Amino acid sequence: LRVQFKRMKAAEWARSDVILLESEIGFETDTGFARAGDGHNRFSDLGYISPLDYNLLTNKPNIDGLATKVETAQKLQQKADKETVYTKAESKQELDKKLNLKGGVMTGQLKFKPAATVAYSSSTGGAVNIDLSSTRGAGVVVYSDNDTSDGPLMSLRTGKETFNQSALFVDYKGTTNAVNIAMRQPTTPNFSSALNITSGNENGSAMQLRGSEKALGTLKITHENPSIGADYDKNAAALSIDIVKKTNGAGTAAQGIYINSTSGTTGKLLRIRNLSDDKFYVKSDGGFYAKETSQIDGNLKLKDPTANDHAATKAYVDKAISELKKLILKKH
Amino acid sequence: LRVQFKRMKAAEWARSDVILLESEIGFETDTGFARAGDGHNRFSDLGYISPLDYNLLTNKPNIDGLATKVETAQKLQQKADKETVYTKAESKQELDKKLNLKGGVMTGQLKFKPAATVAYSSSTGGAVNIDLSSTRGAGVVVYSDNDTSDGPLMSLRTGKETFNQSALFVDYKGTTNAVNIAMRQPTTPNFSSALNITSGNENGSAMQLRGSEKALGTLKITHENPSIGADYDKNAAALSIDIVKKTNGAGTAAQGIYINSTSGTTGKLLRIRNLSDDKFYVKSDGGFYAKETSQIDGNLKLKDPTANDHAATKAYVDKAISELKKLILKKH
Amino acid sequence: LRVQFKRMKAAEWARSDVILLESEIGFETDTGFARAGDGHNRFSDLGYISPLDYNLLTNKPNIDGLATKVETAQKLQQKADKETVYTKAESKQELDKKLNLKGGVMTGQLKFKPAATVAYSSSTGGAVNIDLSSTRGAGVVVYSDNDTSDGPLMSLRTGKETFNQSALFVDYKGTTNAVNIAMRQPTTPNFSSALNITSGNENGSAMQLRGSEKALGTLKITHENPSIGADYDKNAAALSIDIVKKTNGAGTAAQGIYINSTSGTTGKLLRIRNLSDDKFYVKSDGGFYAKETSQIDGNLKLKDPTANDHAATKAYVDKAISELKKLILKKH
Repeated sequence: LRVQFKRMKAAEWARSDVILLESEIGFETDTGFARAGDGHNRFSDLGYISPLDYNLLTNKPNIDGLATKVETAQKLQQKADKETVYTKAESKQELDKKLNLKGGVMTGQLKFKPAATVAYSSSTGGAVNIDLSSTRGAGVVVYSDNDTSDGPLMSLRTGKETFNQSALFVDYKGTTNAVNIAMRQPTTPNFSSALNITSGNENGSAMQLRGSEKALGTLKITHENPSIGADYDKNAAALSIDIVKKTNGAGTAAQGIYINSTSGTTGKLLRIRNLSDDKFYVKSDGGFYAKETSQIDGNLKLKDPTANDHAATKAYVDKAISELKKLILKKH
Repeated sequence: LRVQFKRMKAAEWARSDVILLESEIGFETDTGFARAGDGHNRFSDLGYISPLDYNLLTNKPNIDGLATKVETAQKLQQKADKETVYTKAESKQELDKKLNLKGGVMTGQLKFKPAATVAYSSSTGGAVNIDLSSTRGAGVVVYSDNDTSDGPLMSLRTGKETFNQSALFVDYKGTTNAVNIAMRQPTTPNFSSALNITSGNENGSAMQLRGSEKALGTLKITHENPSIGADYDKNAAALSIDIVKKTNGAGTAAQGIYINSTSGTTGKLLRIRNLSDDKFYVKSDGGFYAKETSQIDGNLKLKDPTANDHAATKAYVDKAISELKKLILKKH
Repeated sequence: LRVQFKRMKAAEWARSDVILLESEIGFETDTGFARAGDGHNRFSDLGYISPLDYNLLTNKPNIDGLATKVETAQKLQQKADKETVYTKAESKQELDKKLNLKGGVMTGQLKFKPAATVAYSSSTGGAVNIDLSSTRGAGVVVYSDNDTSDGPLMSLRTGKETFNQSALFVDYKGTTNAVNIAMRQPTTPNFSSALNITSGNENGSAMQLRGSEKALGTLKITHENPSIGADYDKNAAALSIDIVKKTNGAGTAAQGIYINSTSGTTGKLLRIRNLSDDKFYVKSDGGFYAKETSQIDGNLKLKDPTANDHAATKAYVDKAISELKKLILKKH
């Protein structure tokens, strides 16, 4: 027996009315595939003589080891897109433009414009607040070795005439000078001062000074010859006063020096010395002393003399000449 | 020949003791599948007449093109979770609250509390250090056009009586004024000064001033009539001094003006002029000059005269009256 | 019929020259697989009697639901690597070292070194610019309750003799003092001042002061006894002047006090009072007044008397003695 089977092209089977017997093999000549009958279905409705089931295969791949599009997408969704995020380097880039609290160098203007909680009072107020209580450095060090400039090192301005606080307040406790101004010896000379003050306020002194020294001056001024030449500073003075009219004014009645004791002093009110030797003075009682010959381009009104060293008045000379003239008239 | 094969349900085969001959086909009526004998194994242990091997299939999918769960997880693990990272926008958000070194506007308090390396000495110390050596702007510009306030523009306080540095130090080289205070003409008048100083320190002058002017005053004061009215400032003065007791004190012996030359001057110690014409002065020798008639509500003690323009003493008048009285007594 | 088929090992078939008839089954004894002839091809070139096509399988897996290596890689490439990005925490870390514009505490030096656009002029210049126009706090509050230190609270230095701006400029409008210095009562005494100024500038006054007070002093000084003891301050003075030579200098000709009216004043040029009672004064015309007995350790040159209270000259006494001597010589 060399057995052959009912056979024809797949597509020919497809429209054959032939019913294969149960288990009778039919062969598709162009595919080489077989099918067996079930006694009823036409060929195209039988299945193949052998399994076509993925789950009956051998050497299946590891399908469950594989990532699903869904699962992957869920996981990718938790990750940050490059686009929406700064790189470490772009981060340093930006942070390096920012001032460390630990310190740094400004190259531009630091403006302050306080919104103001209360902005406090005392040693916890101020837009800039510096406490050096645990340290040995300066607070604010401003300097310039530039040749010329358009602005000062520090400027304090108040705009409104009602302004009811100081521009600069110094409350000092310590052992050296509260405020110290050195204007050291020019090479190229200035026609100006270490401290210069102008006030146009007619109801207050330009400068007020109170002290309570045991044995010193409230203000001590010293002039020092700038030269070794004995008489070079001959037009200088420790204190110079001028008394002037207003521009286009009619003149002035202001006094030069006014000295008073509102509570009364027993001290010399004006005392003038050279080489620490009294030369002239006004005693607390307004009497005066002078050490050398003096001159008045005028007369002197004074009281009649009683002591021998008293200056004689004209009245006194005249009466003594007149007494002598009478007494001597003993032509009788 | 229409061939049929030993056949029965799969499950019936499953417990059949029938051994198919080698290559003899047996058919599973309910699955339509065939198996061939090997001459020994029962049906359930033969395999199907045709291959069930994934690797013999055609039109396999691209299994190796597919991502494995493991591989994907490795790669996802290198990526940043959204949660642990700032967005660009949240990054700008935070950086915009930080001060650019290039400049910016503070709206709150900048406190300093130095930890202090040494905090230096000179022009590289200070919590705030400003160098304007290459520029034409001011250093610290503080101003206020507010109507009233609770605090000054600048405040310097030192708390401890041992404190051995200044509150403000000015070391000036230049061609204009080191320190300049303008208190310009009030519309609403203040009863106060451009500069006001009080000291309760009994062992030091409230203010000390040294200069070495060739032809100027160490301190120059000018009073200017505030009015065009010739005599409006009649109670004003360039310099006003008061000398007072302590509250509930017994009084005072302080002098008004004290002038000395510790090294001896040949200059006039006090010189008083009007319209630049000497009117009164005390010479270096304590002698005085006065230009007009003067008055003493008292006597004057002086030396006997020798020149004709010398004031006569009482001694001198008396002796001349007495000499005349003797001489004339030639009643003999 | 129990049918058996031409059969032999796969590998034996592989090199058999046997041509199976069309649809004649041949069996591979070691694999259990069948093939059917096509009437021409050798065994090894027939295919199996049943389909080996992935696309004809049942229970296929969801291959298209699976992620491809390519697709996954594309998506991973848009995500940020952990390595190239800061964590939220590392971000806070860095930002917390930066100064909030809203405020913060510096612990190190803030240097300024302006690059300078123009650095302005007026109330919009300065490396540090503070405007308190809408607020009630101080601007710059510098203080120290430390015991001793190496640096002052504030320091202003200018290096170049050409420097053509001030160290400190105060432009004040308001109702209290522009600048106020309090050096309150020491427990441990300093040998120093509230304000101390030295200038070595021979061409400008160390301090200049101008005011225009209606009824006050341009400078008002008050000395206050520091003790209740009437005469404790007996060596004190409101104003103390010294006039000194240069070290190794030949001496000095500087004046003590110089008073002038460049425009001419009708006021008393020097006026000295005690308990507000005139005691001594120099009138605008250089004449003087004194209230008590005075002394000159010398002579007084003055004009011949004309009134009775005028001091007599020697000339005048002498002429009256001489007139009496003549007149009385009527021995004829």
